[PDB]
Formats: sequence, C-alpha cells, structure tokens
Amino acid sequence: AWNRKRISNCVADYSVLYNSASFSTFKCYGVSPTKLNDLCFTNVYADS
Amino acid sequence: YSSANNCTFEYVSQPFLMDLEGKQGNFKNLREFVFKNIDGYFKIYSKH
Repeated sequence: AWNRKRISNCVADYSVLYNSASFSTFKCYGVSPTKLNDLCFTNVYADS
Repeated sequence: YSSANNCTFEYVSQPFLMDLEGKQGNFKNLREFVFKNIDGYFKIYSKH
C-alpha cells in the first residue's frame, strides 16, 4: 500500500542527497545519477 | 463542486484586494482577460 505523491512545478537537486545521507543504495537507470541537474523532466511522481 | 479525485497542479496567484460592495450603480471599472492555450501551456492576460 505504497504512497504515491506528486512533484509538480518546482525544482529538485542531487547534491542534497549524499552529503551525510549515506543511504543503502543510490542508482539510476538510463542516465547517470550525477547529472540529475542538467536533465529536465516533466510531471515527476513520488512513490515510497 | 463535489470533491477532487487527483490534482496535477495547484496554485495561488499574487495578493490583491476587492471592494465587496453591493450598492447599486453604473459599472465604475472594467476588466479584460484573454485565456489561451499554446503548445500545451496555459496562459492568461489582463488589464484594468
């Protein structure tokens, strides 16, 4: 019963993910997670 | 309305104020709007 959320018309970042976060596994498919900044998505969902 | 099932965009514009007077009379003001949709992005224009 995961939670589906909506990220719309705002700005994300990647540099605020790993500075002392030290999470278990961070990875991305079809694009390097390092360059999340330059890429530009549309209608980002959030499932947790 | 009844309720809202889902909502891909929500929004509040800039603050401004209203007269809120029921007194009878000729229209002392004027308002114009041009609603339009181009290439998937909504827009609006106005003048007082």
